Amino acid sequence: SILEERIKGVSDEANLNETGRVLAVGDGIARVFGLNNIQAEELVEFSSGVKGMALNLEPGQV
Amino acid sequence: PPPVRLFGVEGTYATALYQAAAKNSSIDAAFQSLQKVESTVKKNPKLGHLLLNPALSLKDRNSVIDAIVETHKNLDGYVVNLLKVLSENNRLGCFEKIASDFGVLNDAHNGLLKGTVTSAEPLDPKSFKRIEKALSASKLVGQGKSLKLENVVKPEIKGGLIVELGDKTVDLSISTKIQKLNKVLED
Amino acid sequence: TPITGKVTAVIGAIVDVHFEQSELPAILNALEIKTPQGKLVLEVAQHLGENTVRTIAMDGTEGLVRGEKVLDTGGPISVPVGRETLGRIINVIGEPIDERGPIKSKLRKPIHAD
Repeated sequence: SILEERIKGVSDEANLNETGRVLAVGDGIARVFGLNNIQAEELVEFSSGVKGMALNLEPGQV
Repeated sequence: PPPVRLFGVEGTYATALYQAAAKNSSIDAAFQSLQKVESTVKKNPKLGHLLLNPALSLKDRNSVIDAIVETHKNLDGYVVNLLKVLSENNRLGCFEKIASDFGVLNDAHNGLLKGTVTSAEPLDPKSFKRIEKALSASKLVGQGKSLKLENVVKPEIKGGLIVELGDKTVDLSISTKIQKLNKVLED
Repeated sequence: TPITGKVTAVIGAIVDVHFEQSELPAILNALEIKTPQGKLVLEVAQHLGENTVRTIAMDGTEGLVRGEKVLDTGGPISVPVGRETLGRIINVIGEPIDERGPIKSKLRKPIHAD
């Protein structure tokens, strides 16, 4: 109720299918969480205008 | 220390909790409340799916706990201190893992065994009782170690049944008998 | 900067900081950890995530108490240069260790460049 309302409020609210948010990064290599529907060997455009191809798809983290 | 070891595997949480809450003698309360807050948390779809998901941060997780402690209060504050610990440890997917384990420890302290009558069909009430009786009659279910016997229906097993409890099983199923019969008539 | 942190670990001269905000440095940004050894200048090299970087320490490490405040000084540090770099022997910081005293800045340039 009040629990559910506050739960709705504190939820991230990002679909993360076809997009995903970075969570590690260093060495010109990164690991992002999201991108659930993503093609393999695809080119992914980082919002800092970097492009990176994707070689590891791991559950949840590309 | 715990009367039984589950050899950790996030049972280390359960163990620690168990002895702490055992001396606080508030394990039944904890377990029930833990179940109860879990049922309505799980039935909050965001953070009943995403709670499992590790999308959440450290900081975002802490804010999840604050929502969780709005969902119920009290009923062992050691499991409330556990919620904080689990958010901090950033594991909240193997939260129900710990819940299951804690239940086993709790009911182990109570001295209760859980058995199963995996079967391919839901059996007679006569069968249920007779097996429950049989298990108590055997030393396999010793005294003070109670029995919850749950017959389950599994399609994978084709006919017959396997009774399991005490890590000793007697499998008088047709599927297994058929396996050996088939094999020798193909060899 | 409101990008402040504490030093979670000091494993060798590869310190780890835990910033207390979700405003983070970037890779090849620079941090000044205020210590009784003066400032120590470190360079963020990895983000190990959850606002915990792993930083190469470009000034020597020892006697560091865990949980020591950090401040983010950003980018690759910019030394002070001129033709007054000529006739100066400089330490890593860029300070004349032939001790003619501070270099007259003209252009100060980031240590990492493309």
